[PDB]
Amino acid sequence: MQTYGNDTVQYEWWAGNARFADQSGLFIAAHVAQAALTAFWAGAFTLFEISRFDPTQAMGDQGLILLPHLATLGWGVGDGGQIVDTYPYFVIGSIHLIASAVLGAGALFHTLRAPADLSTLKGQGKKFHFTWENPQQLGIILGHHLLFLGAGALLLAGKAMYWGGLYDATTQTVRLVSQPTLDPLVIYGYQTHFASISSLEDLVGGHIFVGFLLIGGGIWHILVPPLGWAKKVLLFSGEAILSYSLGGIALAGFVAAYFCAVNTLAYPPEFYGPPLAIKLGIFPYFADTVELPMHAHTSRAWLANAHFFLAFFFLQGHLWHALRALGFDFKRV
Amino acid sequence: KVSVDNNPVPTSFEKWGKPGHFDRTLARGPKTTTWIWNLHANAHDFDSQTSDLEDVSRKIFSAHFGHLAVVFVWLSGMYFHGAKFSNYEGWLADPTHIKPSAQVVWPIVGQGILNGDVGGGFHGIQITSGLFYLWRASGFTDSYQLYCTAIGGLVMAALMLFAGWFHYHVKAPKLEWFQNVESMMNHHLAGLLGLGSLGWAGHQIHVSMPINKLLDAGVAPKDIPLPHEFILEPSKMAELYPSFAQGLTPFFTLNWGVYSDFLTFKGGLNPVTGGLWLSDTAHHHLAIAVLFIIAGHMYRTNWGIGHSMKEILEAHKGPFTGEGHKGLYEILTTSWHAQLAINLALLGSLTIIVAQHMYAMPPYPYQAIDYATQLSLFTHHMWIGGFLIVGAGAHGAIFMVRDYDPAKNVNNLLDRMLRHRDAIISHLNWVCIFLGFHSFGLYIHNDTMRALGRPQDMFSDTAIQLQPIFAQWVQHLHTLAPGATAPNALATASYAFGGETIAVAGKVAMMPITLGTADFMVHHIHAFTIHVTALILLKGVLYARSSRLVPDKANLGFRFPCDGPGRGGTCQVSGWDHVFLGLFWMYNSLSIVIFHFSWKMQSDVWGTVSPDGSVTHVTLGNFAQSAITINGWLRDFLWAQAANVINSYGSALSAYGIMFLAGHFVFAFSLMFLFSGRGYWQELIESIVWAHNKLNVAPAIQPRALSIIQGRAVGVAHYLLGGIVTTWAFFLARSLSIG
Amino acid sequence: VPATLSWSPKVAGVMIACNILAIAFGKLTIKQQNVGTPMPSSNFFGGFGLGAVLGTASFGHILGAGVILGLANMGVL
Amino acid sequence: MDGLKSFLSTAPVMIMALLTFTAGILIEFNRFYPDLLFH
Ligand code: CLA
Ligand code: CLA
Ligand SMILES: CCCCCCCCCCCCO[C@@H]1O[C@H](CO)[C@@H](O[C@H]2O[C@H](CO)[C@@H](O)[C@H](O)[C@H]2O)[C@H](O)[C@H]1O
Ligand SMILES: CC1=C(C/C=C(\C)CCC[C@H](C)CCC[C@H](C)CCCC(C)C)C(=O)c2ccccc2C1=O
Repeated sequence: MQTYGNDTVQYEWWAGNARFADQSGLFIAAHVAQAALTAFWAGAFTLFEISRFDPTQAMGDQGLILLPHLATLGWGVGDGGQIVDTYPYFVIGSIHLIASAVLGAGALFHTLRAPADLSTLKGQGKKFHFTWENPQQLGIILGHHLLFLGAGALLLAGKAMYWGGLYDATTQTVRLVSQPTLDPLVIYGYQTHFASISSLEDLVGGHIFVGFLLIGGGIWHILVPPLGWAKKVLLFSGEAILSYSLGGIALAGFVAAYFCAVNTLAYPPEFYGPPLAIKLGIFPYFADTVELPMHAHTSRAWLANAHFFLAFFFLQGHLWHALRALGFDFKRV
Repeated sequence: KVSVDNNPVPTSFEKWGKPGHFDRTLARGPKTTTWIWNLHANAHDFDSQTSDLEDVSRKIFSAHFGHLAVVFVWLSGMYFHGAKFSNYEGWLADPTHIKPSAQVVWPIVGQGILNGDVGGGFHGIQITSGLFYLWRASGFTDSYQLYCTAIGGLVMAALMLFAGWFHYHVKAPKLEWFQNVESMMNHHLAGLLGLGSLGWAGHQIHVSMPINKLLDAGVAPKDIPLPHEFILEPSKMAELYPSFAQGLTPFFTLNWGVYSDFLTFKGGLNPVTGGLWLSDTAHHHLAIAVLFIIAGHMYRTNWGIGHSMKEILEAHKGPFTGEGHKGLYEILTTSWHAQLAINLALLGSLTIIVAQHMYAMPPYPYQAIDYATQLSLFTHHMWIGGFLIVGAGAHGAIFMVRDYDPAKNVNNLLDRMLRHRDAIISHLNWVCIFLGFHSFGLYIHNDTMRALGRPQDMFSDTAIQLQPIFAQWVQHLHTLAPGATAPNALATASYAFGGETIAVAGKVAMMPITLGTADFMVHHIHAFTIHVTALILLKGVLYARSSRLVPDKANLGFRFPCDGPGRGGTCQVSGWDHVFLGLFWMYNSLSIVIFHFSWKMQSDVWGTVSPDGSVTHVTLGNFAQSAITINGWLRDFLWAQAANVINSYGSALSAYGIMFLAGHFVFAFSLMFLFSGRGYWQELIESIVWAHNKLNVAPAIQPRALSIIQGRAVGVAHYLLGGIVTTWAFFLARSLSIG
Repeated sequence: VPATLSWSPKVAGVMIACNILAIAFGKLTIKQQNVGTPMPSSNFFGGFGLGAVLGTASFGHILGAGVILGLANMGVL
Repeated sequence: MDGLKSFLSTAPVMIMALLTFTAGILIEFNRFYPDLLFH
């Protein structure tokens, strides 16, 4: 945390989450509670949208955002979005509820049983202590997180190839994908037509490449510490690593709002609704090409407009925190 | 702002078994029977019990919670009787043929004859409270829904009882919490009245309007959709009102004319039911909520913006008025009795306004054709508002005796009121003699002229006319109001001003009320009798402290008999005795108000409707020729319309015949207390005490005659108990019989 | 029924101008502009607190509701 | 609890207890045996 020259700042209650920025034990307890709250929303609102689901009406014109995500993976849908099973939606949404309860327990564990600093602990709990000064420990945290993020892309592809199989828009039938792409020259070409992908096998082979690059990226951060040039050009403080991550998650949310609005393969029109056109009034909002009954918009519009506005303010939050890291006081102006 | 004291009073039953502990002169136990009466009279006199204003305010706060628990238990009982012992499901199917009934008597000693045939095979007391019309306007369909309100009423009463124990015995607020009147007015306008009007507008839009629109369409009550089904599925709500497909977006974007199908300024009455349109009332409650929430942001609080009420009052000085309202803020934040005098004046004025608004703009379905409900709701809210107005003159006089500090009242509005008491009262004395001569003497004149066989010399519409030309012009302006001065109103505010006659069950809901010479004379009778009731009570407030007769009445108290037989006799000089005399004159005022209401409704409004459109009234238009004369009031109102209360014996209305004679007794019983006096009764009791001392059965608690104030208090209680129970039995037996 | 229009930048332009006219009214006429909870930045608000910022924007929405519905009733908007 | 016994033994509570018990006798006597003008 950048406290400038004062170095001991009372943070009151409206900015009360800056107090544990130097406290490593309470840093875990907040973040696992966020992962508990995120897994709870994935758990409760899957089952909320199962109860508010009419299988006669299409999923796009129902305000349902989680069930089309599982339907693209191949659960619960036979051929054309009619949703004939709807039990694996319940099982996946049930698993996230207990997973939220375990992460809800570990948040309350690290708040109370574990100390506010991990330097008090002895054994492996001492080795999990981190601060915003040593570069090697932050690369250790970044190394394992890239390994599980790479494993998530591989277990996406393992679901997409061996057991399960995704959903294709054209020739509407759940596939198995036995021959994905593996050529680097045809996966390098998607820097200009990433939104207009229409091959299910190319999406898997990109995720094989991403799931191997992030595992290799996580191996590189766990065997090599951060170098001198990365230490010079990047501030390693509390709300500076957050600043790079807020801008990193803002660029991801702009791409995800772009992939939701116009791609037809990863977001099929049988589940989300017809693809959108990029409009721009006072803000770049994604509008529906075809009108809908009442003021209800399709599920693809409700996802793309929410994620663009979230990626805008998480870019503004990156600009707020990076200015705080660089030394702008914000009471000067 | 929030400052409480932790456990000021312990919770124990030690003072429960020690009555009279609150008063210093009653904690010694009884010696005479006056102790028992003084125990009851001083029980709620918290300012006399406690010198500390902070502990007085803590007693008042928890007493409200106990009083609210009484009201919720009473509210739970009305909803429980509507759930378990009522034909509400029977009445909801056929409102035009089944009479409302919610009380079933036990069949013993012949009293089961009171369970009359109210239609549909149900037998019970025919209720006139209008609860069935209130519940149909609330969307009540099943008896389980009234049972759930009755259980939640008992839950709210238990929370009211818990909050009274908590805020007196556990966490009692400090005096500065009570004296923050700017925060209290902000939370009562915006949070109590504003959110209550916004919640009821939300209830009316979502529950009351879809159920009542289907009930008026002809859907059976078993086939009405449930209130949450409109909340859950908006398809049924969009079928009734297609603006709900647009959602809340026209509200937030100021496109408010989308909602004009269910938020109407329609006016008039619903022809199906005879009540107000619930599209109007939901739009009424929405507009009332916005203005009340806006008005609840007026006063200064922790965030700097707002008004200080001290700076508003001290700015409002004038050339005629000296230092103006300076010091009224210190009066109204220190004296609880001064605040109660204003609140009783305006709640009593409100309850009268409620009575005069619910007959001519009937808000409930099928209330206007229930002539018993229309007569009772006017009369009950007249009488309730009458007592509260007399209590304003009471606690105005209690403030002047007790809480009036002349040190902080120098040349302000209250000091200058005291400095021209002879100017106010004697001019109010003059206007009462003028109005009594020029309203009642008009009645005496044409009573005499009709007795002398001179109808041309009378004050009537056939003779020398006294037309209410200013009220006829105001009635004409309201008839011309839709399209000219209320252009978005499709109908008039009330059909009482003029226009359409509304028929529901072949029966007049609302009719034009034509004001003639008889309506002129009775309005000046009302102007006369209100002025005298204003005269006695303002003389009680102004001369509470002193007069030319007794200059030290402030030391004598608020509630004292007299200052002896000297100075000719100073009998009933106290501030209390003007409340005692004002209670009679409120009874005399309001009895003529409800008698004017009862006759003018039956003669000129209420009645049956011909299929061609003609109206045959109940008493056939005898107001214009007989309400100009005292004998016509005696013959064509009192004698004629009480034939239903005296021929009711052997029928379901025989309890009204019993209660008619019951109120005749207690009125006559009052005159024993009013005309006699306690020095007679003390000398009679000591002769009876001798006969008890003869048998060794003289009590240790010595028998005393009642005190002089009590003999006035018992006499005024029995007079107004007896005279009102008589009128209640007369009104209810007559109006249940007609129609 | 009085005429009302849907939302537009013309409707937003009148509302912001009604907020501006009440901000200038609140700058001139509020006796206690910084009492209680202050703003995160006292500058760019005329020294207003949280109560004065919310007080003037609420008046500018009351004037915003009154003018916009008044002009739509007359057909100006 | 001792002071609650004193409140339940006060003059208003005991006369409301007795008159309820007395009316409880008379109502229940006139429900099983009504209409007793004479013996
Ligand atoms: C990954 C997210 C991330 C992280 C970890 C931080 C971390 C920090 N921020 Mg923040 N910041 C970010 C993103 C982030 N921020 C974004 C997205 C914004 C742009 C809006 C900012 C802008 C910002 C400001 C303006 C400030 C901080 C402050 C702080 C610190 C105190 C936290 C606080 O005030 O909580 C307390 C939390 C509250 C009081 C709750 C406020 C609730 C908001 C106002 C309502 C939002 C509701 C939302 C619109 C509904 C969403 C609906 C949903 C369907 C999408 C903390 C170290 C403070 C700081 O730097 O000084 C220490 C500071 O003043 N941040
Ligand atoms: C039948 C009822 C009756 C009558 C007629 C009176 C008469 C009077 N009351 Mg009332 N009063 C009554 C019962 C009555 N009271 C009872 C029951 C109580 C006890 C609670 C009171 C207590 C009381 C109080 C507490 C007050 C009054 C006051 C008054 C006066 C009203 C104003 C006035 O002068 O009007 C004009 C006069 C009349 C309406 C009386 C009828 C006069 C007729 C119409 C004219 C007669 C012409 C005459 C005979 C011609 C002379 C010819 C010659 C041969 C005699 C008036 C003198 C108030 C007062 O003084 O206000 C100024 C007031 O302070 N009364
Ligand atoms: C510019 C300033 C004006 C100052 C105004 C001060 C008030 C003036 C009152 C004017 C009185 C109008 O005069 C009066 O009008 C009414 C209605 O219009 C007429 O009344 C007529 O209609 C009414 C219904 O409304 C009937 O009950 C009545 O029988 C009939 O005559 C009266 O016959 C006439 O006497
Ligand atoms: C009759 C009379 C009495 C005598 C009245 C007395 C002594 C009161 C008698 C009270 C009896 C004992 C009970 C009255 C009824 C109870 C209030 C009812 C209680 C409820 C029961 C069920 C217990 C006065 O003292 C008096 C004084 C001044 C002016 C007029 C009069 C007056 O007229």
